[PDB]
Amino acid sequence: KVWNARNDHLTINQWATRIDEILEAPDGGEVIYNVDENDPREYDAIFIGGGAAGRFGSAYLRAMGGRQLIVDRWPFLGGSCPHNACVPHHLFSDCAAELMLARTFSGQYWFPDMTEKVVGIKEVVDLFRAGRNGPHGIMNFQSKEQLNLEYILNCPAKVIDNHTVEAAGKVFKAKNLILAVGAGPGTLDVPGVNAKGVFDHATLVEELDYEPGSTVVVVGGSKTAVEYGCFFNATGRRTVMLVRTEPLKLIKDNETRAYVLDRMKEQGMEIISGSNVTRIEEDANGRVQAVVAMTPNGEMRIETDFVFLGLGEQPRSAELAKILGLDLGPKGEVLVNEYLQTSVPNVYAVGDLIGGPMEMFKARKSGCYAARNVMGEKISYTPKNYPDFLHTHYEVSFLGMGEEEARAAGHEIVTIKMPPDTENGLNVALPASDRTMLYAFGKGTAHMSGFQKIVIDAKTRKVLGAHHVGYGAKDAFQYLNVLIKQGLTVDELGDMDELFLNPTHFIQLSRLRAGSKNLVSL
Amino acid sequence: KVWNARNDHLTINQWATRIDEILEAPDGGEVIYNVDENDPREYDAIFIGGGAAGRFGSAYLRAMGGRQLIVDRWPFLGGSCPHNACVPHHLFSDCAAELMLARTFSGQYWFPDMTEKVVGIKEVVDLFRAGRNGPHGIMNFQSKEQLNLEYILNCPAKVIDNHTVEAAGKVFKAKNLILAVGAGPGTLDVPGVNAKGVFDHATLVEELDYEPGSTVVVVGGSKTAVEYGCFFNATGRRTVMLVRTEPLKLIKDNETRAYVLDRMKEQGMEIISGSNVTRIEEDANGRVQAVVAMTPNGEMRIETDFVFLGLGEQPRSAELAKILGLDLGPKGEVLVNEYLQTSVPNVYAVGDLIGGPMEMFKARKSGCYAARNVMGEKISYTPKNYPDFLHTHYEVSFLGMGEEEARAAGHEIVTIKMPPDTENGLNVALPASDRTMLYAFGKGTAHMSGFQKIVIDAKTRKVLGAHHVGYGAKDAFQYLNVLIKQGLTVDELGDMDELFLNPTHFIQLSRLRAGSKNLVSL
Ligand SMILES: Cc1cc2nc3c(=O)[nH]c(=O)nc-3n(C[C@H](O)[C@H](O)[C@H](O)COP(=O)(O)OP(=O)(O)OC[C@H]3O[C@@H](n4cnc5c(N)ncnc54)[C@H](O)[C@@H]3O)c2cc1C
Ligand SMILES: Cc1cc2nc3c(=O)[nH]c(=O)nc-3n(C[C@H](O)[C@H](O)[C@H](O)COP(=O)(O)OP(=O)(O)OC[C@H]3O[C@@H](n4cnc5c(N)ncnc54)[C@H](O)[C@@H]3O)c2cc1C
Ligand SMILES: NC(=O)c1ccc[n+]([C@@H]2O[C@H](COP(=O)([O-])OP(=O)(O)OC[C@H]3O[C@@H](n4cnc5c(N)ncnc54)[C@H](OP(=O)(O)O)[C@@H]3O)[C@@H](O)[C@H]2O)c1
Ligand SMILES: NC(=O)c1ccc[n+]([C@@H]2O[C@H](COP(=O)([O-])OP(=O)(O)OC[C@H]3O[C@@H](n4cnc5c(N)ncnc54)[C@H](OP(=O)(O)O)[C@@H]3O)[C@@H](O)[C@H]2O)c1
Ligand SMILES: O=S(=O)(O)CCS
Ligand SMILES: O=S(=O)(O)CCS
Repeated sequence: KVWNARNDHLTINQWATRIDEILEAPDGGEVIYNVDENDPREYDAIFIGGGAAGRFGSAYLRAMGGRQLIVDRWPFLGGSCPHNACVPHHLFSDCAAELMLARTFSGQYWFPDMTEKVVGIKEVVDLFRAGRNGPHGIMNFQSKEQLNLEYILNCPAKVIDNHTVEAAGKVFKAKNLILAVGAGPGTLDVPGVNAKGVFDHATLVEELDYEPGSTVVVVGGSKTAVEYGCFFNATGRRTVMLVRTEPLKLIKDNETRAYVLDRMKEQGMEIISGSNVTRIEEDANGRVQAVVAMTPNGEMRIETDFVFLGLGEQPRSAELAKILGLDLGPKGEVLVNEYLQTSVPNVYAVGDLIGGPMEMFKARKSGCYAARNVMGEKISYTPKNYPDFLHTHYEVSFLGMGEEEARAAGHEIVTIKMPPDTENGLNVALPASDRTMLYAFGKGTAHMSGFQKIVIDAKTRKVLGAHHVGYGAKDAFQYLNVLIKQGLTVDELGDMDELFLNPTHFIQLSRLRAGSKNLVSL
Repeated sequence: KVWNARNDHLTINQWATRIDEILEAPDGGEVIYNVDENDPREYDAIFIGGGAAGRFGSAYLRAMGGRQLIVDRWPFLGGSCPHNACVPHHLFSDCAAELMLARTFSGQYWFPDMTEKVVGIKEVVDLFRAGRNGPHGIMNFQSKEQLNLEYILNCPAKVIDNHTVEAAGKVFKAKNLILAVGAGPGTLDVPGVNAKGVFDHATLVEELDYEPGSTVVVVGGSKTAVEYGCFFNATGRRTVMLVRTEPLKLIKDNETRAYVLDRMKEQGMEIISGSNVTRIEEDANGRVQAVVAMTPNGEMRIETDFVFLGLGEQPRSAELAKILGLDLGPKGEVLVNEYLQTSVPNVYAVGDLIGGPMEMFKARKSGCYAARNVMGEKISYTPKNYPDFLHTHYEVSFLGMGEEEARAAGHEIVTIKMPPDTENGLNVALPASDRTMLYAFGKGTAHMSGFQKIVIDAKTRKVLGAHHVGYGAKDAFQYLNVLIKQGLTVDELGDMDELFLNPTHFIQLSRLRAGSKNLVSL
């Protein structure tokens, strides 16, 4: 029933095995009790949820010298990230990128013939299921042994009041509560949505007991929809995306968005805009057999036995909002001020629970800032001007303004991009670097080597936006964004030391134009 | 003989084709003459060589409003980079990484059975030869049409004196000369070094007319040797590296270097330290049949019909020094002051010609600084504290101080790395991100997911060094290094916005420890 793990010190691999056993427990498994029974201090904060926001907030609070407690219904820390969100998404995207390369060079060099080859979606999901306890293990281990945190896992938390939480049969008090229970997968209110064969990111890694047929229907047009859709397409299946409005509106630069969309279509993906599913058809056995949708051109029917819903995420605020009387936003997000404080005294909310942006940097930092405030360090947090990214069969990175956006916003600008604007268009051997060299050199594949661009204010000479499609630039955007927030100019970018051949050619391309007082686009 | 191209406007692809024809022409091909015969201004500088240093120096000088002329014996601009250096090297490294991936997951999912599979080296070299004109075409096009450069290609320059140069049968005067002829491949002074089957980066892409046997011997232990050696090994050939002293001394962090070397040996590479080739054995046909070398454990003979020399490059200074009277350094490098000025009046030297470090940033920047000085802007260039990288089957990036180096420097330090130092060792699902997810999740492949670390001063809290083995961090090191030179602390690093899952986990890991006054390693 209840396991006092406090004085047990499992290694990373032992935790992995223990977590698996607890997950495959018919009765649900024993509660993991990791509380220090010597500490006389009252918890400065109890975190409802031990995902990215809860675990990081706890790590920072503890590091500051305060006391904290995490209560999570899962037998592992880390939350959705390692179980059904970021981690599997990246494994699937890695597969999508490698498969695109394999299909492109099928039967050439060492690449086998991919012609009639269909990779199994379940096959790959099963790979993730078989190894996700690795990350689970690291989380419990690092949190307990390295970050000195206290926690109770595999036990839903019962919030009594703004200072009281019930867990593992016990009752705990705390000066503050930090709500970090995240969000749940959006869905549709159409007939058949509950049919077997309908999945979302969460159920996909829990209930896929068959290998999908040749046609897959994805509903949605943003990150999740595109990331998973490209993976499904990559396995060799006809992938049809049903987008309510238009896809990838997140990509503000028009040329960048068009490149990403064109490359998706070139891989065989079908994207139908202005479409709404009206019915998911069931066969005699209650399994999906087709999807019916209304489009600008009328109703359409797509035969499929596998539907993936990539809609938004809805903050799990209902219960907590009822018990505490928290003020909520129009999408159900818990409202909070710049210090992450809710409408209820001593109650904070962080991560996905407070709405967009739903990213790991937001979850972790909000968690930490809430902790710092709980510890007396009054610090505000209002996420703005952050870099962003998503996967198709490529890595797509972006920060700041798109080109048209900047011109419309009154900025006189010049752009520096690759490939250049010429009659040969994308059919040239640049941009190019790690993981795009085969495309750059292959027969008829040069247009696949990538696309990138920086938008610059002609007068201040400052970089207003950066955009990249290819591989190996995502990490750089984290640091480039800080430099840009500090006031980076084309001259300063040009005076840096590049590491050729570089995923982003921004440094040397800037240098080619920085010598003039009057900037010219490249 | 001389094609006046000034008023012709070939596209990138037409340039690619034209250059191909000139390179294959039995008579040597026409001279490409792109000079503005109506511009009466004197040349501020004539660049001898139009590779990285000469082309960027020219672009910057023209951008500043000056007049320049490039003379290059190759029919294209860009120099060794696109023809036989950086570019092919990256195509080979891309293959090496994909091949290690395919061999690791041999016969799994979409991966073909690699067991008895030997990839053709000539096949890949041939792929490079067939597509290198793409990059050549862009160089000629961009230079002429976007950068407004004047140039004469496919013509060796004949320097008359410090103000006079003959090209295309014409004599040109200039206020200055900027020498940018680069360096030639290093060789060994041993018997048989001229036997067929012995190559260096340059001859490999011009003279490989056979497919190498099952064993390859590489001589050298730094960047070139290791990059090409891993590629050869990845094709499925037994690869022995003969290192005069120690391999990869450039990787100062012992722990980082060890991981890299261990992964190489795991791939089957044999790295022999303190070894010197004494003789290269030829068979009766004049082809290498074996290599004999002295080692710490005596003499050894390796049978092979393919030897690759990855020694250093040797500045092409002889002729120019005899004509102009240039002071040379011990390795034949042209000596220059911090303004890139040689001992000769109005003569500058840049790029590989002035010695190490021989990198593209150094070549391009020295060319631009020399150009600025020629234009009246007194500015010094002294390369120091720059990021660096190299390829094995992984991308290896480093900057600043290694852990041991920081301590010997008198710094009290802590480090944050992945994976953590536990008894499970590297056999854990971290670090992980794009292109390392399969290793992170594969059966028994977790130790291959990478290694990374930042070195921090325990008192000042400043990051003194960063090291990474995996994929996708190289571009990031370009920007991160700038931040580090600015005085980056673990607190500032921790307050950035990460894009999870990130090649470098530095941001969030720093955040996990930044909450404490007294830092503790992770
Ligand atoms: C498919 C997908 C892919 C994504 N990929 C990325 C990506 O690549 N990069 C990125 O930056 N972001 C990505 N995100 C977004 C990111 O996953 C989230 O923003 C982040 O996980 C939110 O963390 P959190 O701590 O707020 O919530 P969560 O991780 O959702 O965790 C909430 C935690 O609280 C627990 N909990 C809930 N209710 C209770 C209760 N009553 N009692 C006890 N415990 C409870 C849960 O079990 C869970 O552990 C992705 C999201 C999805 C859906
Ligand atoms: C195998 C290899 C891999 C490398 N990989 C990288 C890498 O990944 N990243 C990096 O940053 N650096 C890399 N480098 C180093 C980089 O290639 C060089 O530092 C850089 O190319 C030097 O540029 P440069 O302009 O000084 O010389 P070069 O590029 O060598 O060009 C000199 C030019 O002068 C011309 N020339 C010579 N003699 C005459 C003459 N008499 N008349 C007219 N023209 C003449 C040549 O034809 C040529 O175009 C690599 C080097 C090698 C050998
Ligand atoms: N960094 C990453 O890699 C990553 C990956 C996945 C998710 N995330 C984050 O996780 C959150 C949720 O992901 P998300 O992809 O769903 O993003 P989102 O930006 O919330 O987009 C929701 C998508 O679902 C569609 N949608 C919502 N309700 C619908 C309905 N009733 N019918 C039809 N379509 C509907 C929307 O279409 P319209 O816009 O056309 O209405 C839109 O394409 C986001 O904040 C996101 O940024 C990040
Ligand atoms: N960024 C990149 O990817 C990249 C790739 C290739 C080259 N480069 C640059 O190009 C330049 C030359 O490349 P490099 O790889 O040769 O680097 P380098 O650092 O100059 O190393 C020279 C290597 O050649 C060996 N060597 C030299 N003379 C030798 C001799 N007589 N006998 C046996 N071994 C001998 C050295 O051995 P010992 O040191 O053990 O004596 C050493 O391993 C460098 O400045 C380099 O950084 C950069
Ligand atoms: O952000 S956390 O480290 O808690 C989970 C990463 S998978
Ligand atoms: O540095 S140059 O742009 O001249 C050649 C790059 S391959």
